[PDB]
Amino acid sequence: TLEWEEFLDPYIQAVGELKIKLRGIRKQYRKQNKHSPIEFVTGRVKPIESIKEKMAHDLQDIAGLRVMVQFVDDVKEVVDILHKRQDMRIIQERDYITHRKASGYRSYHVVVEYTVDTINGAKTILAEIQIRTLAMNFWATIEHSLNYKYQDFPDEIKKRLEITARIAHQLDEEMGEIRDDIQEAQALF
Amino acid sequence: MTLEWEEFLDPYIQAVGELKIKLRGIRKQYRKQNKHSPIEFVTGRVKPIESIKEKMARRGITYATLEHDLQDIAGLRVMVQFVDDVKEVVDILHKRQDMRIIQERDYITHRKASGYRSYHVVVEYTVDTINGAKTILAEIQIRTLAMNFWATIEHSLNYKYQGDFPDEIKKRLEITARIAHQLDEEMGEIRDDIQEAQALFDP
Ligand SMILES: [Cl-]
Repeated sequence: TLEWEEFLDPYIQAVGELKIKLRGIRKQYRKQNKHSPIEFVTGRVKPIESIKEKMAHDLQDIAGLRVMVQFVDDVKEVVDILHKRQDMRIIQERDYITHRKASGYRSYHVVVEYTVDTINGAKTILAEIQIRTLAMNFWATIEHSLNYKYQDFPDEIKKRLEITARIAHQLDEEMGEIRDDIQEAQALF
Repeated sequence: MTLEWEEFLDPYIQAVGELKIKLRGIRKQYRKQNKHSPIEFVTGRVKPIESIKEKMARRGITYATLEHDLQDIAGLRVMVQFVDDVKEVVDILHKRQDMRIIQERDYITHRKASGYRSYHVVVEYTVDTINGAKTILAEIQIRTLAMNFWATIEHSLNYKYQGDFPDEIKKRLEITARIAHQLDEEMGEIRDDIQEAQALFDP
């Protein structure tokens, strides 16, 4: 409706601004000839339907951003950059990378207050920035679509999704190790 | 166009990019609320290095004070329908918490001798940068289309003639400055009627 359109305006504006802003971190690393910790960024406003069920703001993810990085070690590099930012205040961090969810989902969550300027004045909202690897984004994107297309998965499907997440993670670890073993195979001998 | 010039200008390129999008989002916000936007067009530029160097030579600015003394390395142009819309845009800027308005210059009320009309708002704007927050000066000018048409043309001619216009060109600059003011004054006379009509339907 129009009432929901009005309530979500500031979250829609914030996702827009934060996408541009987080994408510009990457451009800043490349322009100064350095590895960008950030590969790409996406975001959306929670669809009306998903919001409605989940309430008894402290609904943290109405505005959601997804920051993809190549390696697990890049995650902390991005969290530090977010700490140095003057346009947001970090309210909450959750390390679901070191400690995964039961489904297999892995991600680092940073919840921020973000203020948006409107013609009706400043509006401060919460936004959730999810940092994850390419491998975790591969898994989460597919898991998310299969879910949205289903409804709750049979147990056997849920297990198979868990297994593919487990292997996607071993892949991140191994790619982390290849990167290390390259630079080590130059740095120490 | 060196490495040190590139490192210096980046925050300004970044700031112009953000401010263009933010100024256009104002226009978009009005329209989303089914209101007509005072702002029609938004433009911006980072001053070219050789214009920066010129302005340093002519004002006595050194490299050390450059970021403090030169107000319009980042420059934005906001085009409005009516002279009386200028104050409405200025109001929206004062309301913003992402900038601090440090100086305003009213060359509409205090029109220059040449015929130049514009309104300048100089702001402090902070950009977030992988090397940390960086505060810059940006200059937002607010103009009608007729003010913009005359000014951009006078500026171009003035790059060539620097105050010394051929008699023919000056005569024309002066009549067009009068005609352009008159365009805005005549239209201003029925601004209330036009705006009332605009509130009825925005395509
Ligand atoms: Cl535009």
